[PDB]
Amino acid sequence: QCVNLRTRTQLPPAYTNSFTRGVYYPDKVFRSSVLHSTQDLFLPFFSNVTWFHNPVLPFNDGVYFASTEKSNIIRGWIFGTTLDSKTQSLLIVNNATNVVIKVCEFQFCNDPFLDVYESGVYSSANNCTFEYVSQPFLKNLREFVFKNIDGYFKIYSKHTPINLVRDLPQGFSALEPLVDLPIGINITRFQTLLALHRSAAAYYVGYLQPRTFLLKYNENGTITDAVDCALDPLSE
Amino acid sequence: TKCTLKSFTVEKGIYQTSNFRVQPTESIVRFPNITNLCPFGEVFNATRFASVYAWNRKRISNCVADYSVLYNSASFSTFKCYGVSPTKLNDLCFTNVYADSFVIRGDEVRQIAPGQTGKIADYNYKLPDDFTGCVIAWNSNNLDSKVGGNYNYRYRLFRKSNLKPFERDISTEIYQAGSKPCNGVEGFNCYFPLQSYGFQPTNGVGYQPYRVVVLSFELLHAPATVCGPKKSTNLVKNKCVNFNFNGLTGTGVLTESNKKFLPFQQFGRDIADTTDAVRDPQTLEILDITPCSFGGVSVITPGTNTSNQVAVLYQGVNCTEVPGSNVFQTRAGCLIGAEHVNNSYECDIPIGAGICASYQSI
Ligand SMILES: *[C@@H]1O[C@H](CO)[C@@H](O[C@@H]2O[C@H](CO)[C@@H](O)[C@H](O)[C@H]2NC(C)=O)[C@H](O)[C@H]1NC(C)=O
Ligand SMILES: *[C@@H]1O[C@H](CO)[C@@H](O[C@@H]2O[C@H](CO)[C@@H](O)[C@H](O)[C@H]2NC(C)=O)[C@H](O)[C@H]1NC(C)=O
Ligand SMILES: *[C@@H]1O[C@H](CO)[C@@H](O[C@@H]2O[C@H](CO)[C@@H](O)[C@H](O)[C@H]2NC(C)=O)[C@H](O)[C@H]1NC(C)=O
Ligand SMILES: *[C@@H]1O[C@H](CO)[C@@H](O[C@@H]2O[C@H](CO)[C@@H](O)[C@H](O)[C@H]2NC(C)=O)[C@H](O)[C@H]1NC(C)=O
Ligand SMILES: *[C@@H]1O[C@H](CO)[C@@H](O[C@@H]2O[C@H](CO)[C@@H](O)[C@H](O)[C@H]2NC(C)=O)[C@H](O)[C@H]1NC(C)=O
Ligand SMILES: *[C@@H]1O[C@H](CO)[C@@H](O)[C@H](O)[C@H]1NC(C)=O
Ligand SMILES: *[C@@H]1O[C@H](CO)[C@@H](O)[C@H](O)[C@H]1NC(C)=O
Ligand SMILES: *[C@@H]1O[C@H](CO)[C@@H](O)[C@H](O)[C@H]1NC(C)=O
Ligand SMILES: *[C@@H]1O[C@H](CO)[C@@H](O)[C@H](O)[C@H]1NC(C)=O
Ligand SMILES: *[C@@H]1O[C@H](CO)[C@@H](O)[C@H](O)[C@H]1NC(C)=O
Repeated sequence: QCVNLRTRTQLPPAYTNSFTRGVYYPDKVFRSSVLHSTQDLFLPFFSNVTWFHNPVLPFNDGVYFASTEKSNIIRGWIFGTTLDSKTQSLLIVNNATNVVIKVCEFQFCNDPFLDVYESGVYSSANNCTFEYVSQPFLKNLREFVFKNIDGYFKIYSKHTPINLVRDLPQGFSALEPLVDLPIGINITRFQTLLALHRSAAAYYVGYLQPRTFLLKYNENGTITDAVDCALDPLSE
Repeated sequence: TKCTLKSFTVEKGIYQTSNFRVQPTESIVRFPNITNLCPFGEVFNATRFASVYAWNRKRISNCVADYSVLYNSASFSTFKCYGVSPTKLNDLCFTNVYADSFVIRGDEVRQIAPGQTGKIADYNYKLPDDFTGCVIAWNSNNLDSKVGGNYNYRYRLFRKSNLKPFERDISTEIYQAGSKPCNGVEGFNCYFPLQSYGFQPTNGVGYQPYRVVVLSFELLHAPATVCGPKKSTNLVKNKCVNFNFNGLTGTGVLTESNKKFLPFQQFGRDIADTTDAVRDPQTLEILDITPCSFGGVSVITPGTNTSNQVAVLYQGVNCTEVPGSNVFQTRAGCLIGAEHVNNSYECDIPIGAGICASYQSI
């Protein structure tokens, strides 16, 4: 029941400033009131983050995803390499009741969409291997970080109530780990899922690079500030 | 002291001889609650099984399974494990398991074996010679066999070639033994490849129905799935023991701590990467780790030329873990063999923290 649209989803490819967003907890170790220097894959400070206002995009090492969501229009994500039955495809969906994660050789239509009046973006689902159900993830800022290392899919998340008009706030907020998946896939491209009524969405995307950061832990073990060590010389 | 100085005489003073440390008493292991058991009740206690050439295949992964309880059951006629022994199977594990279940005759129970040949072993089910896993068979005459004949069960009898390992074929094509083609109807040279079992309640052992389930394992590079459950002894505090909290091992003494772990951490370290607190996977409370006490020992002597009685000082050790005279506790440690007086004289043999000793007794 998947039909291609007539009008093109030619969202404007704007650019904007990353500022100091996209810092997550590197591990599960408690530290109190200490400065710790760690090297990992992060989003560089004051980088160029792409603004969309839904083509296939490369995955690279990791992905930082952000959305100034109003009324929960985004619904899911699709991950894979060939995006057909030839290779395992990861599908993540968040409907009202719960969240569903599947690893199957789906046959996706060229213009997937969730439909409203459950899933009709794939013609068929065969040879299923992994399934998972959990609580729902979701004027709100939703930030997610997706990483894939040695057969492990790490998803970090954060929700923030914001009231600023247009751009990403000038502030700091660490991302806490959300889910880990022990599944071996070699994802290279991804997509976004929209549940639109048959009768124009904005988000922000950035890529991660390896570098070293200096992190500050307060007394209660929460990350409060960070320093990029490859920037203006003062940072070094 | 004489041995360390390598001499038969000793002058007055304090000397450092050896060291001292507390020895751990016992061991403990802590692991999270055992849950999400693999559902074998629908497999080994299933009402009905499939045909031999249409064996039911089940995929097992992402749960917990204990093989000791299954092995201990006496309801299984044959329990033959080839790759590993059933005892050590509960420790090692694999990234996926395949269960092949069917019903055969009691005389064909040994057909399902590595390097085995036969009608069933070549037309219905085939195993590799290097097969690793286990086979469990049990009689079901009172259940599978019927007084009117268990003709529902079927087996493959005719096929041009054999079967590959882990291959299932349910084709019902009319077998052509001879060269005469058949138009879908069996003739002189054509027979049905499939024949029905003839089980009865009274048929004898060997002709009785037998349910057989074969478990095989595979280790693809994917993260490890189901393993045997891990036992968890209780925890003891205020005693120098060694611990294995969820794969984090170390010695020390465990106490109650008031640190507040944010709801996703597991353990904490202070600086220079030394663990200080842990969270027990069952009670979900923060503990504290302190290294077991140690320190050097020293001997205070007035000289071999004068006497032969000495005093002993344990450095930086509380007077609670000493292992026959009065015992004194000082800011420098604990001291045995000397008497504490209220006077104050000139210092003879320095001890530390503002006190020292001399010979009078010591
Ligand atoms: C949202 O998705 C969940 C996940 O599939 C749905 O919950 C399941 O719905 C099916 C269909 O009746 C049931 O068979 C399952 O038992 C349900 N799972 C659970 C855990 O209850 C849910 O119905 C979906 N809701 C909407 C509005 O689409
Ligand atoms: C259908 O799924 C099976 C298993 O889920 C896949 O079989 C695997 O194939 C790879 C290819 O080399 C082997 O390395 C594995 O050992 C096989 N078994 C596993 C992963 O359990 C099969 O490839 C899948 N088919 C398609 C078209 O994706
Ligand atoms: C860190 O944890 C401490 C300990 O609870 C928090 O301090 C309490 O904060 C509440 C609300 O701000 C006060 O009502 C209590 O009186 C505080 N108690 C103490 C002992 O300080 C603190 O707020 C937490 N956060 C930070 C940034 O320190
Ligand atoms: C593991 O299971 C035990 C057994 O139920 C849990 O212990 C119970 O914890 C609740 C919560 O305080 C108490 O009300 C019960 O009295 C406890 N019973 C027993 C027998 O210990 C324990 O909390 C579980 N641990 C988990 C789920 O991490
Ligand atoms: C050696 O250990 C004992 C036992 O813990 C210590 O005595 C404790 O001292 C503190 C501080 O005054 C009290 O709060 C405790 O109640 C005492 N415990 C007992 C059982 O009496 C003693 O202080 C330790 N030695 C040193 C030098 O601190
Ligand atoms: C991103 O790069 C474009 C040119 O490629 C530039 O005009 C824009 O200012 C940049 N955005 C930043 C640095 O935030
Ligand atoms: C993904 O593809 C690469 C080659 O493109 C291969 O080396 C790797 O093993 C694949 N990933 C998995 C999980 O098989
Ligand atoms: C089958 O049921 C019997 C009867 O309680 C029980 O002893 C046995 O453990 C069960 N086996 C499985 C696999 O559930
Ligand atoms: C102690 O040494 C002095 C001088 O060498 C000596 O006169 C005295 O006898 C010694 N005391 C003994 C051997 O008990
Ligand atoms: C003298 O020493 C004894 C034991 O060494 C002690 O109990 C007492 O408090 C000290 N002071 C006085 C005034 O007795």
